[PDB]
Amino acid sequence: LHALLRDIPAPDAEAMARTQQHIDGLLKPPGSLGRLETLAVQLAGMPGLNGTPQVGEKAVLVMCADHGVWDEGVAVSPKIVTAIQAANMTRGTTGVCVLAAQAGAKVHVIDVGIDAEPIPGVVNMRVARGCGNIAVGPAMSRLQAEALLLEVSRYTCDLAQRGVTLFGVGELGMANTTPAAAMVSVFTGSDAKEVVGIGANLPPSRIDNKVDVVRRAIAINQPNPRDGIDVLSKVGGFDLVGMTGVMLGAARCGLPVLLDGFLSYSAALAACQIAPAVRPYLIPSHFSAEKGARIALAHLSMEPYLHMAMRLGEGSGAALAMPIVEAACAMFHNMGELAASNIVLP
Amino acid sequence: LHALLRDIPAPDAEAMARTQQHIDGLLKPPGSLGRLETLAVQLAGMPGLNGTPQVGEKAVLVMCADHGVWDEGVAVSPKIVTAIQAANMTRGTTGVCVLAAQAGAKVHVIDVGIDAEPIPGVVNMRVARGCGNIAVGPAMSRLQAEALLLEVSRYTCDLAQRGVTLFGVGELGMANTTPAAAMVSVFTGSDAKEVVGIGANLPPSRIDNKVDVVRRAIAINQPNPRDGIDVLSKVGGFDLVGMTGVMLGAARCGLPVLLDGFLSYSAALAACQIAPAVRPYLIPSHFSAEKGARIALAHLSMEPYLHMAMRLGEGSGAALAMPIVEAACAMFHNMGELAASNIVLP
Repeated sequence: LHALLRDIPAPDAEAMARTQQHIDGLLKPPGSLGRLETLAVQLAGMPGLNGTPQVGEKAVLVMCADHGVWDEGVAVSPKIVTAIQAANMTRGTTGVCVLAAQAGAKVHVIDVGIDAEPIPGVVNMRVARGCGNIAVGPAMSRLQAEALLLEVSRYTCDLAQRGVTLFGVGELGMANTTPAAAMVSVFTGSDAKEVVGIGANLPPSRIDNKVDVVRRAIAINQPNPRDGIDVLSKVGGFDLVGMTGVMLGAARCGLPVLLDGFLSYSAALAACQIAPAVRPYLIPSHFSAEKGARIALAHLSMEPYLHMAMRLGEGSGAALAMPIVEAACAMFHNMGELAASNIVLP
Repeated sequence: LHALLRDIPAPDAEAMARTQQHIDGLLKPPGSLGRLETLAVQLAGMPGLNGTPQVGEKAVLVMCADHGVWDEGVAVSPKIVTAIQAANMTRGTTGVCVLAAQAGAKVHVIDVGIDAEPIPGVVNMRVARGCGNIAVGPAMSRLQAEALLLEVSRYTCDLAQRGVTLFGVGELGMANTTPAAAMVSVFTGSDAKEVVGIGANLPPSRIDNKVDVVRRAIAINQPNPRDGIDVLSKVGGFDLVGMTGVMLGAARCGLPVLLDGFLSYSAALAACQIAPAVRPYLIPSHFSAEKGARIALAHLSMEPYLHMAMRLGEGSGAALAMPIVEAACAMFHNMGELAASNIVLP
């Protein structure tokens, strides 16, 4: 695992410089395509992309798991929905499934700790039948976190070996907005009141309890903000762990990963804390309608492309942004050049 | 023309209600897909869509024209670029061409007043070889504006007869950000300093002059803000006129139109002023990096989906948003239902 972290490649500045120069010469006023240009330059610097902005196969990895904190009354969704939805993921009827199909991406469903019988068709990496209730103790042991990071990281890289060049990360786990908030609070030093949202339609009355729960989780566990694995194990979840592992894996493989919403931002904070080298590989998708989204994003110094007020999760925002990534490549490769038209701008 | 305006259909509330109910029953927490849901309901109400959110063929109409105000030193792009780029549009090497191809849309290049010889392959609807210099007089006559509105409107509707269900609007005209600013100023009652931007890399020094030019245009012409055709003819341009006509045409045909950037916002203000019935047919794409974008958007009560800092024009933002529209349809039609999974939420 230290190997893994050690071996994360730095972005290729030489390739980025060549990209920039090429973009500047395209049939348009310099810088006129804004973020589309910066995105393209960003991709060019990713080693697994072969020095140019390109997209081969696409995949969306959905990490599924149950949480002990569900028993604290922090979620209105029945616990069994996790298992139900995971199965549905296998039949392509879910939100991320529909959107991925639209983007031509494949969905990979990974069970990292669903509290139910194994589901056929689902990739099995289950740690346990749901994680520990963070309100009264840790979600899991440090070793459990590390092993899962390793396992997912590897799985991720292995996909690269098969032509995947663009990853999307998502989750499925009733009550997961709670551990996500705790993590955010810990990493950004924000008070729980500021980052705790309604999640999946939690009634406004019930909020107070959710906040109390987050505080207790923190008080009781005393997670060390400077130690991302510490935080993940104590106040995170298997799903959060898995998302972080996708991020570490893609980075090691020198490939880009599209974030999703709030849950994904939480995982990204952890990943960046664990390995700053991860950052340049992350690409935001949308601006989640969850309350603590702004803070989390500010800490990541990220500005999403899409404003859709989405809050479904599952990797749906990630899928929706894929076309944007392809757009930047198309632009890079298919537009004509100023010079060829004899167009001279000051 | 009064006929045209008379016959704009109101949205189908019955279809919208049915849409909403269907969306609410999909495999997700109600309202969790946010703007994607509202967009779908919006499309459902459009009469030319046959009571459901759907996308058949897509087209991007690019209105090209030159402006007399160019001589006022308000643009660094050589005047001939309009003619050059219009030709390039025929070869698919431009920004909108590349992005439309990515979205599977077809680009229609329309010459409404380029100051050059006719360009083969370009739809010819030229009013004149460039419009009048708004700094010292009107851009054109009222009759010229009305005829062009009529002509473009018709062309637009005629495309519907051929399977097009989604339009995109764009422009091409060196110096056009000037008349766009004047219009915005007039319609929103904003001071020129507030809505005048750098356009295509205008040097910051040169701004002052641009502002002066906008003011003079207004002082001299005295456009009537309550009369959109008045404004367009006096301080607009052939390209602006044409964009407005696309909007009126799509609305009459009961079909959706995706806006582009600043220039398009200007045209939309005019269209809404001329026929409020047009509004419900408009769909924003992105949030233009032009200075007066926020004001213009506020007046349209529109919040774009895409934050890309784009400012190229040509209908590039419109093309980029097409996939979003398709996403809302996909969601509507392809997701499974809560009931079918026995999922019950409070």
